[PDB]
Amino acid sequence: GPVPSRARVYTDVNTHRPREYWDYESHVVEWGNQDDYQLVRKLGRGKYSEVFEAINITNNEKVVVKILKPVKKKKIKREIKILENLRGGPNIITLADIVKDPVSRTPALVFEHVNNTDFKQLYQTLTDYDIRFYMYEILKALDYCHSMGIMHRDVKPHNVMIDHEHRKLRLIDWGLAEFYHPGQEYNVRVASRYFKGPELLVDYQMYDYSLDMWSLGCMLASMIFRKEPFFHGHDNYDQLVRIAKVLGTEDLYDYIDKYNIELDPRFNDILGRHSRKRWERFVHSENQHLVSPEALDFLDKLLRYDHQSRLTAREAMEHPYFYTVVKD
Ligand SMILES: Cc1cc(O)c2c(c1)C(=O)c1cc(O)cc(O)c1C2=O
Repeated sequence: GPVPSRARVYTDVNTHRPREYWDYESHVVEWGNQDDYQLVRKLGRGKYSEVFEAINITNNEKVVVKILKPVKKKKIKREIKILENLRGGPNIITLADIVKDPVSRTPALVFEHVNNTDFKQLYQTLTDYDIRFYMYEILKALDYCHSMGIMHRDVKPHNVMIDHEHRKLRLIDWGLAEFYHPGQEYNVRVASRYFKGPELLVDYQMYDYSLDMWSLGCMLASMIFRKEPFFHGHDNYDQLVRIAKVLGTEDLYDYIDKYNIELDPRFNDILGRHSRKRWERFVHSENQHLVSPEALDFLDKLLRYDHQSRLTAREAMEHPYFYTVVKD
């Protein structure tokens, strides 16, 4: 059966912690007062929640209220415990309160207000500098959560809220996030298609923080090449094909061979044989101002099949691509 894997960083951060930290099932929700929040405008609805702009009438402050759909008790407390564990971390959305919505009969999570513009709204028109700036901002969030024993598992532009006026970013929607426990098998049905890492797509369950670094790489590629999304699969199978047309099939074989796993036989008729491409082939007159050798080397080091060989968040922050970004 499959060869086991472990994160190369923050491997044992949870094993050491008190039960209370990661055992979200035992978490006791502290409830605030639902009457403090008045919904103003519905902003979105997803599989797991409806999202509102609201106002907190105890301070007159705008907030964002997320009213959870019924799903699995356990998922609610997981997201809650994660948010409280991460609260105050860099670029992590701040859970301000948790109230019981009297209509839905479910928890409503109250977040700090963020401008109603996701990253996908502007990330195809940022300058080279701004891409590097915002990527470093994302990396701060991801190294923070990974250092706290947590993988986001749904990194994508919709989950990065950007207030470009204020050059401020928050990583949101922690409802798929999970505690990393060495040796634990996880559900591969996480992340959105275009951002799923190869480990998800080959059903390798013993994955870790590095899943998020694949997702980040897909964001990077789509920004610097101005191609949204960068790996544009029609489904989860073609999604792997799309990656193999860039990263080549021999390295895909080397990856699954290293972990002693087998592709779905469904790939026999669709995968073909593909050489690894040089990143230069995605450069053209319209995106060349966004591409530099550093950008390409950084991207190359994120988009690796072998989740063990991807830059970690902290390594990525060390990369020369960020030398041009002014650090606070
Ligand atoms: C259209 C839209 C606008 C938003 O401001 C948010 C969201 C969606 C959203 O899904 C969201 C999820 C979350 O877990 C925290 C948030 O602050 C949010 C949001 O803030």
